[PDB]
Amino acid sequence: VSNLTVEAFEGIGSVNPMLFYQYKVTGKGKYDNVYKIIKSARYKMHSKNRFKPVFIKDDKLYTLEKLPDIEDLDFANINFVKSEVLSIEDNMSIYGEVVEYYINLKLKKVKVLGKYPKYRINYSKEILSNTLLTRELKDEFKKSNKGFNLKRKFRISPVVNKMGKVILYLSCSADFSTNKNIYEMLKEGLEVEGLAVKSEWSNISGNLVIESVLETKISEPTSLGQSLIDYYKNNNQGYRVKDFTDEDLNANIVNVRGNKKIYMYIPHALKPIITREYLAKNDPEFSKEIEQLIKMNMNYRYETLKSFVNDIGVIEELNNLSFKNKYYEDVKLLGYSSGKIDEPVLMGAKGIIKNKMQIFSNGFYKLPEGKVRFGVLYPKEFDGVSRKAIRAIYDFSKEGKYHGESNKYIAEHLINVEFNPKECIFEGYELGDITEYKKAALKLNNYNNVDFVIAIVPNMSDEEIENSYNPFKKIWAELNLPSQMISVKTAEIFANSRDNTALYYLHNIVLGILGKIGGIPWVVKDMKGDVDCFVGLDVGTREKGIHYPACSVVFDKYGKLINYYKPNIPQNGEKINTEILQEIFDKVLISYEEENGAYPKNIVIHRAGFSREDLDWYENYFGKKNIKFNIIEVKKSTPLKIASINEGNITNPEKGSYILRGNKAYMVTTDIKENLGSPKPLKIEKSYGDIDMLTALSQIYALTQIHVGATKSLRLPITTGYADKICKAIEFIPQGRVDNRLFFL
Amino acid sequence: VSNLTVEAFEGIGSVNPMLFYQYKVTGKGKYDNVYKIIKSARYKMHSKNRFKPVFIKDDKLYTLEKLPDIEDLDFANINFVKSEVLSIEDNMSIYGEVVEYYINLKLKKVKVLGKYPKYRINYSKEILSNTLLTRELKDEFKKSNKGFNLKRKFRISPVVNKMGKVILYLSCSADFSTNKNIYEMLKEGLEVEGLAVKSEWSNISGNLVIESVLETKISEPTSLGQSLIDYYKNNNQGYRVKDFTDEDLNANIVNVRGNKKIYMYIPHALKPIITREYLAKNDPEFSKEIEQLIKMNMNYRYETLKSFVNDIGVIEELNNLSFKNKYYEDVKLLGYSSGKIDEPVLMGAKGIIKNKMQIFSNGFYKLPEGKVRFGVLYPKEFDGVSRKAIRAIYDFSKEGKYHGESNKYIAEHLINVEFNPKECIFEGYELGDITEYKKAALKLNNYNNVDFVIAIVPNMSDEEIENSYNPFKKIWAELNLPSQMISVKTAEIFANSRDNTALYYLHNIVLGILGKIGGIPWVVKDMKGDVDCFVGLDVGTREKGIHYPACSVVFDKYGKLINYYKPNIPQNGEKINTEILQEIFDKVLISYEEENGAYPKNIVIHRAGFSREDLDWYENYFGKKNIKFNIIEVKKSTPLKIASINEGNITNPEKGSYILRGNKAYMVTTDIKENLGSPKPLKIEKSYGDIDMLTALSQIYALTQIHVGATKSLRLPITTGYADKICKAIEFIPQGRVDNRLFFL
DNA sequence: TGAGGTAGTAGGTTGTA
DNA sequence: ATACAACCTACTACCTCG
DNA sequence: TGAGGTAGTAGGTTGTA
DNA sequence: ATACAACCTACTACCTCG
Ligand SMILES: [Mn+2]
Ligand SMILES: [Mn+2]
Ligand SMILES: [Mn+2]
Ligand SMILES: [Mn+2]
Repeated sequence: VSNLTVEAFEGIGSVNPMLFYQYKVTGKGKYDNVYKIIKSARYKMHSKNRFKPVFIKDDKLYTLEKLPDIEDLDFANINFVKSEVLSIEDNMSIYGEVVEYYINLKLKKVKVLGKYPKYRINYSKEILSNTLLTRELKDEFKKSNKGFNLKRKFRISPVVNKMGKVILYLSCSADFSTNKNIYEMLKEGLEVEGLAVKSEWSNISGNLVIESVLETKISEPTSLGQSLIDYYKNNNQGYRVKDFTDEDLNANIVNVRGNKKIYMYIPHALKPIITREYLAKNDPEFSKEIEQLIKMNMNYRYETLKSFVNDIGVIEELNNLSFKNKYYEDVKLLGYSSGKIDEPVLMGAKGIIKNKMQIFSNGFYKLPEGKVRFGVLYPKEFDGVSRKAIRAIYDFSKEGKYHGESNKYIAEHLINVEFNPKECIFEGYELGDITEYKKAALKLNNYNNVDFVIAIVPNMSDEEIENSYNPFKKIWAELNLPSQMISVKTAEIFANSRDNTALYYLHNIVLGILGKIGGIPWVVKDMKGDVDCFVGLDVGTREKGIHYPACSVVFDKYGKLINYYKPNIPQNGEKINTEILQEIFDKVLISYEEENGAYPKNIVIHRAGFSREDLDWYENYFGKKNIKFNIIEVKKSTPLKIASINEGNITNPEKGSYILRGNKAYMVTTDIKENLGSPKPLKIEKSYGDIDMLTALSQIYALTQIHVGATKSLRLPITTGYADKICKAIEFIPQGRVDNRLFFL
Repeated sequence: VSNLTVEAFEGIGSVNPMLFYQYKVTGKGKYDNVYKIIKSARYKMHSKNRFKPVFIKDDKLYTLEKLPDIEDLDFANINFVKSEVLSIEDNMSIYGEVVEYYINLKLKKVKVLGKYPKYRINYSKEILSNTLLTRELKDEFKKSNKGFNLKRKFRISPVVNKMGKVILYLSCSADFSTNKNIYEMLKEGLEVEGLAVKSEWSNISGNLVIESVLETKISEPTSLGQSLIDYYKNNNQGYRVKDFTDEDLNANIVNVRGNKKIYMYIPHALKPIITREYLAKNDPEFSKEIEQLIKMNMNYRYETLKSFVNDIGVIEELNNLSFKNKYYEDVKLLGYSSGKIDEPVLMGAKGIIKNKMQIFSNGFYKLPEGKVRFGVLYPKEFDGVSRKAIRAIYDFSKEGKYHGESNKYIAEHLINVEFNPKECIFEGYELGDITEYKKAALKLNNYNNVDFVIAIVPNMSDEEIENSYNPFKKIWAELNLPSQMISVKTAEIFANSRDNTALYYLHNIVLGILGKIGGIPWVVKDMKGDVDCFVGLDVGTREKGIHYPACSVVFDKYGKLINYYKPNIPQNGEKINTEILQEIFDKVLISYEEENGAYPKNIVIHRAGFSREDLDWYENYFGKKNIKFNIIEVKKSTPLKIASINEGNITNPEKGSYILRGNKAYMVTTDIKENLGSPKPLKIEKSYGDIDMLTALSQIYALTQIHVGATKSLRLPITTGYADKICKAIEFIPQGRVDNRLFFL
């Protein structure tokens, strides 16, 4: 079969134990906690010792050769203690830091083209490479002609076993930067009005946007009583303004909004942020050029990390440590266990389907009851476009028709739609002011001949005249009428296109219309393992000090939604309080009792991220009710990527392919072919449970393959995925009594 | 008439300009901002100069005699600059700080009983007095026999005019403290299990509760590797443990929960917090003894501040400055303007009412439509008590009956209640687990013969077997059935009492039942001034990092509710974002358009607290729609209190009595007689508007006198008051479509 | 949580820079 | 890191309401 | 916002103490 | 005051779907 591996390189040769020099930090300042200063003390005494290696075990610093203990620092009185030879088996992290330091020190000495420093080292886990390995396996710089710079960003994280052998886990990424700040942009005469900027001179994390470009020079005395050059010389920062020429002093003051007040910052400091939007807006030839370099399949990631490890070479400071240039043949040698999960078979109307595409030729599993009356808002410029769009939607849904042609892929009467254009309402709304949009939606609900809305909003792009999605969905949220919004572009593709691209869009629209009115298109034949209900959980942070309420979806064992609950109070942080947990799981058990007459004997809780809560509360609440339960953390953001092997040819893994060790497991949920990127697998780990992980992974991969919003599978299981979508549609909840209508989809 | 005054004393004699010594602070540390350190530098160099006066103008410190500039401080390099004589007219705040410093320095020198320091000075605006002036005008200490200490807390805030005369604004308050920490409590053998505590040795603001009392001595080496006495000697705090005897070292370690981890703190540090609960639980004779001393009418506040000013006496450091012992005869001499607002006449069913009590003999203004069917949950122990309670409620509401006796204060058919005990449901619920309460409420709504619930919850006091109010109101919130909850105590008073106290309780219950089903009991005849709709606004902070959503009520000009809106997203801080403002005022204008066919030509916005928002957004939004608007900040917490004068006899003012200067005005909204406390007036100020303040105060006092939840007036206007109650009932909003049913009441 | 007011305790948010 | 000033909030007593 | 995946950028929360 | 580590979120490109 196709064995699996991760982005890891076995180190030939082992790390011998080294002579360490142990240091001591005490809280000399007005504080006394060494733990609030210990990493900063490491950084300061590391940089002040010509970047010689400085380590951290819990309070004891370590160096590899002799450094004088420093009393010059105001906050930390670092002192020598002893010299010793620490064993590996108690100090895994320290020897890992040793290996990644010596990798950083070998990669500073590596030059490309004989002239240029290849890797930008800051002696950390991150190694920026100034040049990239291309698809054609040639080290070439990628700079735009507008100075935009692409850099291949590496994160090393080596692991040393108890014996001393080294396993180097790599992860490669891209980076956007530029060598041109606002000073060279105004020297080029470019307009920076309204750009977001990142001031390179301060570590202040925040989003700064330019207000204007003042006519005042940076050397002239400003509104603060002094010039900005004098302002930086007063702040012990005259070194930044020391090398300024007269032409540098002719610079225009660029005032910048800084989330509390208009700052006045000089343009030699402010590098413009390189968003993907910014690359697309300013150099779209370069921006579309690098989609083969940013999005990487497993073969090109293996080639990039192969070039990286060949750049490392032998490390003579660790007993001639040299890494292999190949991945592992199998992760059983790494301690993982691998496999492919069987595909979850689905049910439609008249039986099993061999993919998600056959269901419009088969019919949906659970119809809703009763007629649904379309009633559509449309912008007044886009009349015939909207009419042809709803014509295509009604042809697909009710009449089984496509372009006026009956089609063998589609059965008649998919949804019992009562839409007659002679009797329906096509309310037209002026694009413009927001209260006109809200009055337009209330004007559509001023009639009783509508049960569903297919309102045409303008595009979510095109920042001009105001979008209608948010006011429409807020009003239809208050009125409890479900609605499937369509952008103008999709309406124009329904009107104008003659290909099956409109068939794809119409598939996803009709699945949305079905899911919003309570229908269920397809269900699982048999879920694997002993389970009665799946419960999702997620708490998302929208902005600073914001937390989305702990939205929890509840599924049955066949995967259809039972109940979702949003607590009306916002909670403190992404740990859930026990009051909110009690309310959520009371809704869980009462909803499953309402649909099936008993408490569920087995719960699998998928928590999106960290299950930070009291496990004792869960033990209490499901021990007083005799419920076995499982908490399986589904985690999205993971730098680990999974590969495949067929006679050594590294390629992207199939959907449903996984790796497993103990109580954590990574699983590829989506089939992405080459020239589109790598599969970004989930991190799935069990914080508490008594089920084996093969069952929990089969359950999660089954809850990925039953996303009822699209003909293609969701990466997330729809437990955490639908919790995430309720967190996105957090202001769009239907006001009236909570149903199984998947409004958020 | 009865003139008005505030708690202010005119200073006989004026402050001459003084010779100031000006200092300079620079950011010597790793920061450079003087503004983040300037007050701490003032405090440090004030305490290090034997508490000689140290002032703050924006960055320039001032002293009154010569102090050597200090370089010993690590963070601030304070330096002498110059000696000068500053004028008062540019330095109001500095001479105010001078006057309050010399008041602190005179009051340190004042002894009571010839022996004891009367006032506990920390050289600030707060002056704790160790003794109290009693009701009988005798300076007597108030200590419990359990060591609980009552202290009369004074806040001085003198104001100097441009000429130099001093006006001393006083405010007196009470204080709870004790001289007995956990060490003397365990020496007395008292149980401290579960108490909240305030550790006196750290400035860390947080709520600490005791877990247990360990058998480990504080001198024995603890779980941290060292003893706690060694832990405090390592933290430069051996002075706190220096004077410990052997008996002090026999102390038991009292571990304490500290919101992240169990701290281990020694009992000589932890003073127990003196809540009013704690005084009531431990010394209820003392706790009920001091309700004449804490709650102060205006006469006793005038006597207490008279004793305070007589304790100040002459100040020879300010040209023999001496204060008067009397208030002002009128606040026109202070620059305010006073008066009493006319009482807003009300409408019932058959005409005007002369108070709120006549409406049950008159009938309500707006009935609801259709029968309301009571259906009641009751705890199973309290069957006949609940039956007699609902009997009294149904007798009052439908039959006009009281104790089986028709009464001239009550007209028949107050609410069209269809409650027949032979046909209704009395569902009984077991006191206990919370999901049983939720299943009990869903079991009551399993029938369709109920439109309103009068469920009997257990008491909100009595921490034992779990309360039912929160699960009941959450379930009836989801199901959109309004419900008037009644505690067991009020049910027992309905069952057992024969007096008119049950008539009072039944008044407020029937007003609640009317308000929850959409009825409006009484409305204003004519609101004063040009106004079409009142809009409330409030954003409350529940806990750390929590913000209640920006709940906004909308009233008409007659005061009945139109619409309330809760944005489903929680916002960042108690400033409202412009997105949320646009959504709120779109609901405002569309709701008033739905009820009256046009946009309102005049809006008076009552914002609870600070109108921190973009005034430019309001100018934009109501200039593009041709709406004059007013933002009148209604502010609750105010230390200022208002008095009255009748031949010098100071007494509490009537409700609707106000003082006014410019764009801020204080107004007494409630008539509180003597022996019950002082009226706590609103602070009402106009951040933007074009109405005179007499009109806005008449509007606010009219919106206090039409609270439809009680027979006695609300202190707040019900704009900010009902916004506050929706913030309290933030998880109790009815799920279904938002109506004018005042659910929160 | 009959309703509301006074009164404490604790704890935040925001401005003022 | 810091700190008062106005403002808030919650929780518990007490007290009263023809 | 047809739907979803990859990919960047920025920015938080929480633990680990 | 501090800082990385795993985790998140939002917003914009690109790309593809019988
Ligand atoms: Mn999330
Ligand atoms: Mn959708
Ligand atoms: Mn509030
Ligand atoms: Mn109530």
